[PDB]
Amino acid sequence: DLLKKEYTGITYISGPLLFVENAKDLAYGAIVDIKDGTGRVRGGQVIEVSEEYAVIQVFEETTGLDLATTSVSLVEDVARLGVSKEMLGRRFNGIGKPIDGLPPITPEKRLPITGLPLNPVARRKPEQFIQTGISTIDVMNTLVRGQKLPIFSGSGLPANEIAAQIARQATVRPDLSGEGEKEEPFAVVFAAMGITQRELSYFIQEFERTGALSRSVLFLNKADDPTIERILTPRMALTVAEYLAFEHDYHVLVILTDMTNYCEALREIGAAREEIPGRRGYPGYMYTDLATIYERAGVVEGKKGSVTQIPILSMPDDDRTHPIPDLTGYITEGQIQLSRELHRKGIYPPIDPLPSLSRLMNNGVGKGKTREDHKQVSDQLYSAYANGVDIRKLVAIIGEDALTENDRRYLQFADAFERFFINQGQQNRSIEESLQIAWALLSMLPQGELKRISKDHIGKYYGQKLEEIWG
Amino acid sequence: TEALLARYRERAEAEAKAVREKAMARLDEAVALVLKEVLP
Amino acid sequence: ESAGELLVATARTQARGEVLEEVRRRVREALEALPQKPEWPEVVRKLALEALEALPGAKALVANPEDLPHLEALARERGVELQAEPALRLGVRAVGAEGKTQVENSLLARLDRAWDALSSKVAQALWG
Amino acid sequence: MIQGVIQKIAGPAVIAKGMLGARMYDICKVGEEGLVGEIIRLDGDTAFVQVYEDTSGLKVGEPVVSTGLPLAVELGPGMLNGIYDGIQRPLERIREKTGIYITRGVVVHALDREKKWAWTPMVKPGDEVRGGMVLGTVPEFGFTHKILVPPDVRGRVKEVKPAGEYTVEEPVVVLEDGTELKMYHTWPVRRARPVQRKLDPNTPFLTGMRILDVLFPVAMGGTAAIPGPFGAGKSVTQQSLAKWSNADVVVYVGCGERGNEMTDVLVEFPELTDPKTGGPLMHRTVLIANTSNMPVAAREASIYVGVTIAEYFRDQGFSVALMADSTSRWAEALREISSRLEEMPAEEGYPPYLAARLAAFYERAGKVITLGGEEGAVTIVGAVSPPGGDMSEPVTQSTLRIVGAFWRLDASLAFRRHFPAINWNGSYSLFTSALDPWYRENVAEDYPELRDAISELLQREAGLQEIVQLVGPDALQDAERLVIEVGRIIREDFLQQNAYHEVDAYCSMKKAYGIMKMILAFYKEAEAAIKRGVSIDEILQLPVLERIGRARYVSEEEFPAYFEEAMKEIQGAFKALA
Amino acid sequence: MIQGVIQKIAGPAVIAKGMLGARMYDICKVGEEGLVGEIIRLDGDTAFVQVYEDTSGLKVGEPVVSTGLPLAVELGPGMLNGIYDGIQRPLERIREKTGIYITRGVVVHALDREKKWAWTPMVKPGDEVRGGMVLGTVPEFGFTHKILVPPDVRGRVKEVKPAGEYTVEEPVVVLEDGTELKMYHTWPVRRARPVQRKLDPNTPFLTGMRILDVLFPVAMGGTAAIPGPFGAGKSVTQQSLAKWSNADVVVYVGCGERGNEMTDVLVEFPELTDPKTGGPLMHRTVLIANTSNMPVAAREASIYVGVTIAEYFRDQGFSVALMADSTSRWAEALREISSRLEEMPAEEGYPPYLAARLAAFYERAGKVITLGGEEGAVTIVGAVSPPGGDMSEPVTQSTLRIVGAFWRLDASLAFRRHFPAINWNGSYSLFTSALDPWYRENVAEDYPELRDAISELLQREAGLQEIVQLVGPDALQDAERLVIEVGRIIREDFLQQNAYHEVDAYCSMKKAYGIMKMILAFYKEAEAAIKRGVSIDEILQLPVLERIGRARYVSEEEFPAYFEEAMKEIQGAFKALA
Ligand SMILES: Nc1ncnc2c1ncn2[C@@H]1O[C@H](COP(=O)(O)OP(=O)(O)OP(O)(O)=S)[C@@H](O)[C@H]1O
Ligand SMILES: Nc1ncnc2c1ncn2[C@@H]1O[C@H](COP(=O)(O)OP(=O)(O)O)[C@@H](O)[C@H]1O
Ligand SMILES: [Mg+2]
Ligand SMILES: [Mg+2]
Repeated sequence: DLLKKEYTGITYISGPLLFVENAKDLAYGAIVDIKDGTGRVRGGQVIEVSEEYAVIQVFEETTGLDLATTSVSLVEDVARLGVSKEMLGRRFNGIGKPIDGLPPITPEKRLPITGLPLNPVARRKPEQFIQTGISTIDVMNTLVRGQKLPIFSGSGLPANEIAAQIARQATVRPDLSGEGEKEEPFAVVFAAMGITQRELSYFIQEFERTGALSRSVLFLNKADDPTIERILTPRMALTVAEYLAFEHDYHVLVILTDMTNYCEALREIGAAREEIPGRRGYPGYMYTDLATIYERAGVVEGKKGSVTQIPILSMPDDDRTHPIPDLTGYITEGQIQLSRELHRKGIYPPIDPLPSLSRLMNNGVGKGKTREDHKQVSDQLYSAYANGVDIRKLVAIIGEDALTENDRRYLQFADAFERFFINQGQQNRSIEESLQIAWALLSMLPQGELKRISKDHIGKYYGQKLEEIWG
Repeated sequence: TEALLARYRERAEAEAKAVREKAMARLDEAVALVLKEVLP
Repeated sequence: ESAGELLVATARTQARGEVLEEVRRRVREALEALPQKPEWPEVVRKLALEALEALPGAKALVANPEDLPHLEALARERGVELQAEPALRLGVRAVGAEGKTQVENSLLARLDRAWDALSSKVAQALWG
Repeated sequence: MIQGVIQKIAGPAVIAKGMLGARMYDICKVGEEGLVGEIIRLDGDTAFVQVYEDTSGLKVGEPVVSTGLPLAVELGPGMLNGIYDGIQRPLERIREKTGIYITRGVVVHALDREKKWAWTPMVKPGDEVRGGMVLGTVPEFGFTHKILVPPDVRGRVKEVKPAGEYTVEEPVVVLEDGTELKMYHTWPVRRARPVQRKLDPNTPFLTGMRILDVLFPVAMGGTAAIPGPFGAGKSVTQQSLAKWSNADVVVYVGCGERGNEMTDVLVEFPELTDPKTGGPLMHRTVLIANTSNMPVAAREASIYVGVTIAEYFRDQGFSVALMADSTSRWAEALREISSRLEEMPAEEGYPPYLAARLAAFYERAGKVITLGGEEGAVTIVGAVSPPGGDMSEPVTQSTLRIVGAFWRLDASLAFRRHFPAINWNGSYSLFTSALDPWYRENVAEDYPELRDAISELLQREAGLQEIVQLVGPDALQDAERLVIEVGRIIREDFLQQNAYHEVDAYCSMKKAYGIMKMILAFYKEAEAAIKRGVSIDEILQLPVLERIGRARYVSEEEFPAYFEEAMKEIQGAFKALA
Repeated sequence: MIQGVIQKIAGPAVIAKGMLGARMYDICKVGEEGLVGEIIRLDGDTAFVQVYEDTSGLKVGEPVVSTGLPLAVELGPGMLNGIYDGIQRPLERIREKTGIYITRGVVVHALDREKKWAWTPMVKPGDEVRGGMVLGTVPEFGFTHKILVPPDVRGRVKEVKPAGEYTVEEPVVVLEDGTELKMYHTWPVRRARPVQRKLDPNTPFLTGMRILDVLFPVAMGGTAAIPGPFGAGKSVTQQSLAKWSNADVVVYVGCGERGNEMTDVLVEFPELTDPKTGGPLMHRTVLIANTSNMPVAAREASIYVGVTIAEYFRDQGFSVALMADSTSRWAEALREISSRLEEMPAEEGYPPYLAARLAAFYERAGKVITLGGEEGAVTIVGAVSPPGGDMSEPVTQSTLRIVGAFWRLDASLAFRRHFPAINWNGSYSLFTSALDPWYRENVAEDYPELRDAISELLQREAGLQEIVQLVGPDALQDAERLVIEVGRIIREDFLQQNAYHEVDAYCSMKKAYGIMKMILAFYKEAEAAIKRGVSIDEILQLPVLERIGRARYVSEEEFPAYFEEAMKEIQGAFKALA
């Protein structure tokens, strides 16, 4: 604890691994300092310990290490991070070291970065509606407070722009829910794994423009930074988020800008260990490793704070069946999938609702929360859009001029839907405005075709035209 | 307008001076505590 | 409008960090004066005992040549070899039986190892 | 009691040394914290232990102690209305003892030792008793919890305690041999509880879902599988089964899935009502929750604990429904353990014995005659999570060969927000033939004929869909277009079922039978009109189609009048036009 | 120095025993020939050396000497107008010393040690200097080569050479610390050169090709990828960028490709003219040539040497365009090295860290503020060679996640010889929105509007082409046929560009803007004519169409008059018709 137990005799250095022998006192998962003959000190974590030798994964690159002068010393038996409320306006690298030039955080507590699983009894049901300002999210894939809603995107798709828009536009609607807390805006914990300078600059510029940096905690592991620090970056970010939310009543929104880089680092570590792989070479424990990150969000009974996670990942060949998006969808509570065909049409945000999903949507919508017709309108929109897509597929073969009247009506609905409901640009839409637009689109269809909406709601809202929403 | 900016920077320097003055009171106490804790 | 409160927060954080750095350098200066203390043999013997009990079966003990005579009796009692090295100015280092595992108990090492844990207490004593 | 020390630590795997005499699959105390572990390889003087808790912070040389017993659960009063982890630890006690976070090393009994139960003996001293006999009865939540003899205990009753309040640790019955029988007993989770006989399943497991109860029924003692990609809705269907099934006791196992589902079950179930008892729904439900971020090795333990609890409740004469929320997570846990074991994997990295484990788990269900001579059954509905929806993955294929029912989910239906989203073409059930007499006796003498007519109509629609996608729907003849439209009407009005609707969430057999009869009558009369020269487009706009579509939203008690007036409207709307 | 003997030889990999004390990624002289190798793994008393030269004929027991330094490049005057191998050895000197064949073991200095340079100082005795600060300037080929302090060197200037001609070995500046600073310094190829700050790129990298400079622009500090099958036109595009771009310095890395391409460059570039300086084109170009038949391990070294040289020229304030003619060859070299290491491969046999290496290489680009206070930028255009045109292969997918532009080539266009064969449907650029303020001030205020109109017309043509192909062009409306004809005109007159034509090879922004303005004006006039009963077939016979088609062959200095006359003729061809 107070004395520096120091180990020499490195026996094997290759890639991200480092073998040291006679290291019996190094506990499993402990953090160590690796000092070479130059005197520069690297970082490392024990991933396997035996009576003969201990296996240590190196965070920084192994350049300069030699088996004669390299030395390994223990730091702490458990990987802990010093958290405090003063982090709310600071920037840190992938391993939690400050990079903004300010002095290091004085730690009120030292929490383990791995964290502990939330007791299901201690959890409470997430039911607070968050108005993101996006019609395809608020109406059809509603995001509630404490939800895990990743954004499934591609290479050139504007996932970062959508995330910034959500971060700067997210707000609860206590008036609609009959509440008057008027809670202060979200605290943002931004974790970057292998982010490029372009995306990082865009995010920083957006946060400076919106003034959200004063209440943002930034963990930035850039693309030129060591790849192994991506193992610790989400752990530290979520440790800070959980600490803030569940010890200071903050409403924390967490953005993981690229989980594909995290999965690549995990695959590299697993392949260095000759672990039995899953699909496409990823380690078999990748599901559990991703779960230990995702399941750290939610709302706890008896506590006002909350943690909302919006991870971002890029399906490599726009492949939804890739192991990373598949495991993420199996763990998280839905997904917001971006559409490249919609993006090529100039539609922003390019969110196609058909593969998108929100598992906790029904908890935060309905009478007394947003509006009585919300769920039925969402279902009707989904059915009508699916019908329009099917008619598009049909006219792709049999020709457009051979259709009936209702098929043409469904094609018109799908076209106007994509042009107006999905395509909204950078404007912020209230839930009432989005519902009005959705009803205007649904009015393009005959009253008898709205089988999924109750008669009362149809009588109350059906009739408005698209040209009546805006001049 | 930058009058609010001038007020903010004046407040910042005033708070820095105040926190330094407050820290000057218990500097020796903190040093003694550090020496007591570090020494076996 | 927000840039002003960023300036205020950065100024307060910088002042607090500078105060903590002043505390750290002052305690380092106070700690470096321990060789002139009459109880310096006592404290070096205590820390050498801690290092030896933290490293069972230590082959040799390494310390400053001026610090060497103060530990001769303890080295003879524990049956551990005693060596001198001027590089280690104010600490005691054990070589270990195999020569690979080494334990070091310098005062500066203890200070900059426990500073992270003591920062909260120092801050709460200074202001809190 | 055998001692030992840690030799190697690598994730959830700990290798001990100096453990001669340790037996396979025994429970071990790993480290000074006493973490629960299980021996899975013996190699000379070393023992390979998988730890059911996090191994972070452990050091080489810490003691390892073998309890000498396999993983066992405490079976007795107190399991109902509670939630347990993979090792059968009460999560309420863990919460009140350690806070909002689950800390490792917590020790707490599965059954509360403080609560007192109203003992009502029904055996007398001098009576010879065999394993599985009912010593007495205890009220728990309106259920009559029978105190059973352990399955491997024989003797004659020497003394029996009088009726009154006692704890589960009190020796209520003492035999002439001196053995003391308490209100609870332990049982290894990996050993199936013995039964006198296994009966042929003749009664259906009513799930409350029209498609599952009609087209692909599962018997009371049968086994069903519901695989699908993420977002298809298998968890929602399993929750609906837990809410609406006619099983006496429901055992829900959250094997390696989202904890918010367990939270939703914990919060919403107490506010619901038992469909048969009338009390709270949670009073008949036992939860074994092992969330995704909980230790991997605990998933298999949770599955076996759930199946053992289901078997125990079956031994009391109850009809038990067991839902494993995901068996693919158990397979992944086995794969990770094998990867730590450094053994040669089977296809897709799973250990070779995965199929054997799945078969052993699924074959513990069935309608049986208990050791006490009573009747009981266990129904297992296991969900599967194939990677990327690939049904060819080993877990799904191995499940195909052992289950009697297969409720395949389609991602295309889920995308259209059409639920339960059961892929009719890819689904099947082997219990249809055996359940026909029950349907005739309890639903209608012509129910199998209507079900077969519906199935034939769906088959005809499927066989016309290729022509539809080849030349379009308008290119078909009036009869074929009528068949297509009747299939669409069936899909929209009978197969479709909103689990969140206040009325459509549940549907009895009578309501489904009435809807099927209405659809068949409408189809026959529409075909007669088609032969009569009536065009299909005015048939598709008849007012009675609204009645047919809205029939599923009518309440159960109001339904029969609606059904008879709908039949009258169906016959009138075709006879009157002529 | 640490020295040992060879223990094992297996392809390009040599294991040397007795290397206790050797550091990772240090340069080692393997064998009596002194072959250059790099340590990539340490184990006990042995080291794993990756040899950058041919290992045939080596024997076990030959000495291995570790230099104690990583792979470093000499950065200074003399690199321009030259060609280097993978490890920065002048191929001209190698030819002069060995002949027409490249033999292993040749030791030659990267910079000529005998050439005199007109040194002129800028610092004075007593001045304070830091890393990246300019000491003085040296004329090389009209370029002002600034002598930079090494990034890690800091001190106070004591002595400065007055003036005159000195070799690169002469110490021009001596600090008070005793450090001697020469005209050159060594920098490790694997460490990115530090910068003061990174700026958002807001100036287009004018490649000279219409489609790349208009539809998918790349900024000055941006990164672009151009993958495609063989024969698609990657090398031609790279050479066109080298010849016609507005970069101050061009660095071309021939990683594992044909030698004939390097010969073509070395022959043609001296005869060409620099578009900016006006001197010989080769004076601004640096070639790092590692042909496919050269040692495979040297490809990675060539890539790193090229990127480090580009960064060094950036640090002097120049705008550098770096082209990696094929990064797939570097990926294959990494795969071979990993195979020798017996590491566990990722998908398709590549090492799991290939994505990390590609990200590190591509992140070294960007517009930055140099340590000397000057502004510089590095543009990286990396070509990828997916097997069989499969864009799903790991290298292309890893490159896609980092680069800001994606210039996808199509084999179908190359077979028809529609060049540059950029697939505008699958291509994208993330710099289009950032460059709009520059376009509105430097080419035209309505240039983004015209570009968007052209892109929309292309999208409409692509959408209607499927219908035309499936049904037939005679079944479409007149307006749809006009859209198809305008799309064809765009494809064959504006997107197409002959790189071997003496005029069409380079196209300024003004010329492309004029061409697309003429196309849009013709489209509007044809729409107006069709809306007033004019037949489309009459429109297609206008000679104005031929004028527009041949507009792209008009020289830059003649172009404005041709544009004015063609606009007048566009108006007249429909006003005279009335
Ligand atoms: N822009 C262009 N203009 C005219 N001809 C072109 C153009 N691009 C390609 N070509 C022709 O296509 C041939 C092949 O082009 P390359 O650039 O060599 O293809 P490549 O894909 O770069 O080579 P590999 O095999 O993939 S390394 C050239 O020799 C030209 O004849
Ligand atoms: N029968 C149903 N009725 C209504 N919604 C359903 C039904 N089945 C599934 N869903 C919807 O499907 C979505 C995902 O369901 P869920 O079961 O949680 O996913 P998964 O089964 O893959 O774990 C939710 O939005 C839920 O409302
Ligand atoms: Mg689920
Ligand atoms: Mg080429």
